Amino acid sequence: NHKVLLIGKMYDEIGEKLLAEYTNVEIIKEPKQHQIHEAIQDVSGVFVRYPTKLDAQAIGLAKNLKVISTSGFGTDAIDIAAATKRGIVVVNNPGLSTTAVTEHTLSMILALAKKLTFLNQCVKAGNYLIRNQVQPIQLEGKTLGIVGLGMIGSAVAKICSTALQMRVLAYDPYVPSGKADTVRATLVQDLDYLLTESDFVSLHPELTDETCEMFDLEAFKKMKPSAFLINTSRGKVVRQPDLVTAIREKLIAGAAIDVFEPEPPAINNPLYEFDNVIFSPHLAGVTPEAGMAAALSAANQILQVLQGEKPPYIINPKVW
Amino acid sequence: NHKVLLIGKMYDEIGEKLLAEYTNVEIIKEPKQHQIHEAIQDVSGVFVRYPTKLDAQAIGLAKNLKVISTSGFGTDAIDIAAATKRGIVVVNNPGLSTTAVTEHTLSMILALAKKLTFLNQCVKAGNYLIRNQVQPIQLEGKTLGIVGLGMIGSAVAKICSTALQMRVLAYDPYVPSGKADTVRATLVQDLDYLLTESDFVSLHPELTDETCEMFDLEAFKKMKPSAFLINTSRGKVVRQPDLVTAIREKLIAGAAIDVFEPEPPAINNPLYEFDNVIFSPHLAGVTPEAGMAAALSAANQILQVLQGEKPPYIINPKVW
Ligand SMILES: NC(=O)c1ccc[n+]([C@@H]2O[C@H](COP(=O)([O-])OP(=O)(O)OC[C@H]3O[C@@H](n4cnc5c(N)ncnc54)[C@H](O)[C@@H]3O)[C@@H](O)[C@H]2O)c1
Ligand SMILES: NC(=O)c1ccc[n+]([C@@H]2O[C@H](COP(=O)([O-])OP(=O)(O)OC[C@H]3O[C@@H](n4cnc5c(N)ncnc54)[C@H](O)[C@@H]3O)[C@@H](O)[C@H]2O)c1
Repeated sequence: NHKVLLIGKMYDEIGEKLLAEYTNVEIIKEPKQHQIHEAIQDVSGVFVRYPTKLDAQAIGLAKNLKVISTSGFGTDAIDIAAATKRGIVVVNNPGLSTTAVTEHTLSMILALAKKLTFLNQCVKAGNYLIRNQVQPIQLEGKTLGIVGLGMIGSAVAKICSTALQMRVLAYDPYVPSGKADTVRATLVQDLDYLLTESDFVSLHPELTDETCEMFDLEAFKKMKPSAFLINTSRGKVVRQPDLVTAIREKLIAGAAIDVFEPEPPAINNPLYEFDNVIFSPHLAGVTPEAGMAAALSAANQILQVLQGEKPPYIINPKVW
Repeated sequence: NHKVLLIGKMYDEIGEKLLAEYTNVEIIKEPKQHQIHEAIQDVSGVFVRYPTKLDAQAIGLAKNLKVISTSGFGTDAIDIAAATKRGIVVVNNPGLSTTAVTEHTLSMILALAKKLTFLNQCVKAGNYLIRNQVQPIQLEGKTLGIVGLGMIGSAVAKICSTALQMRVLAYDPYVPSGKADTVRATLVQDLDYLLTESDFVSLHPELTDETCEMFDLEAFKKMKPSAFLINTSRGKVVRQPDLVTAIREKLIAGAAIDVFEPEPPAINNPLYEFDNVIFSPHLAGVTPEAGMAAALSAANQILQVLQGEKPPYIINPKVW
């Protein structure tokens, strides 16, 4: 008897089939606003594919709505205030993609070190002789600076220190030094030391008021001119105009970016111009395996709310 | 009193400085044939930067020449027959870049799995919404097929099986099964099984009559349509027209190529057209660290011959 609207497909169809066994499911892909308005009127649950926005108008039209689930961690595209006003439960699906982001981070570190995209373009252009001018970087013995020694930061640190034989430094004010020792990294309390020491800086912190735009022009100035920045965390950790300046003025050597501010990025983003910046469209956490886990978690939590059971990942717990 | 000619720079200047302390060194970069002819007339030793060719004419003009050293393993660009006729020692510099090629191989496996070059182009073109159509591959649990369980094959196997938690199969007729167990791989005697099982096939064999063009159309037909080929070994291991067919006809999903046949490749190579084939210009073994080791080895062996000491890596030992 309950109806559920998926605003965008889940990252794996198993969550859609789980929902369809217990509710009447409708899926709308890259919808126009009027389609959201018509399809949401009588549904009891809503799923939102990141980074699609769910606004106050649509929530106000959703007369029967009891639960909203995002596809992953981020809830910035949901008008949570409007949902909370109406007593609607908002749920996210976090921490299900550690392995996916760890692998993606490694791919980006290696791609920057081996100058992958540049050398590929040179060969295809007939310039095999570029090998007389540029050489890859050997990762062994170089220093990797990890900002945020959490689930993904620790996993990346462990692979880079042991398999790749890098020297790993980690900055994270909320962790004991023993947590870095576990993954054969060294914890450092001075972010400046991490910046001046690192040949690769990879960002993995939680986004907070403290980490918001912590990577600004002053940070890039302290980094080695030869160093690379990798960001798979959140776009707001980096102040985008300063990264543009830093790349253009050669304060750093390059960057690999999976996350943007804003999300989605505009089509004229000034970073696109630079051949030493490489991009993925917020996919580090979206392998099929991570997608299946997130889709099951989203489907489960919707069904839980509809049956009056408290789900694990409520974002606005005061409505419960 | 001895003069030495470097036909191309070494991969690190330390070898040039070592030579200049004991001999009179001249360096010519991307030289025309007439420059080789003039500079080689009176030199006692010659260094050749891969893949530059040293032909019978130049050797015949080199009246005082006693030793020729390549920059790395490959000697196919040297007219060894002509050198041997004149009693000239030919030396290569092999096995000094295991870590460099291992890292490069990993970079290419990860770049193919994460669809790096394609997703980068999509974002820069304003197509962030490609994330609704393509997803990265999670390496954990996938099968890597290694052809050739030597120094580089073993090192790659070990990282992929342990750090990346892949299932690793290895084909190598000259190795005991215990050598695969050491790196948490399984040795397989049926190359067909490796082909049908593997999601990634990475080539690391010695080039022999047996491995020459072992990766031909029949091999690609047996591979999974979803699988990727990585080749950092030698270009002649793959029959290039068949790889073109295999890519065009979607017998396999993509490839990453560091080595070519012929070397250097022509500017109209038919593989360049395909966006799912990525290239590096024979640089997997050429980091600064590998380059310094090879340059010291080349400089040492030249000086050894000039002082009548047998060098370790003679390619034509019957002249000694
Ligand atoms: N690109 C994607 O698809 C994707 C997927 C999953 C997670 N993420 C993001 O990646 C990042 C890491 O994820 P996680 O699961 O490891 O989170 P986590 O909660 O396990 O760890 C985050 C770390 O950030 C640390 N931190 C907090 N403040 C800090 C500060 N001022 N300086 C340095 N570190 C600080 C915390 O102490 C914690 O250890 C998060 O921003 C997460 O939202 C991105
Ligand atoms: N791209 C570069 O810059 C670069 C640099 C160094 C080496 N290489 C090449 O990489 C490859 C691996 O180098 P390595 O140092 O590990 O060599 P290696 O001699 O240590 O191992 C080569 C392996 O090939 C195996 N092999 C022989 N015949 C085989 C067959 N029919 N099928 C499967 N395996 C077979 C041998 O048994 C051996 O174990 C070689 O071709 C080498 O010349 C390339």
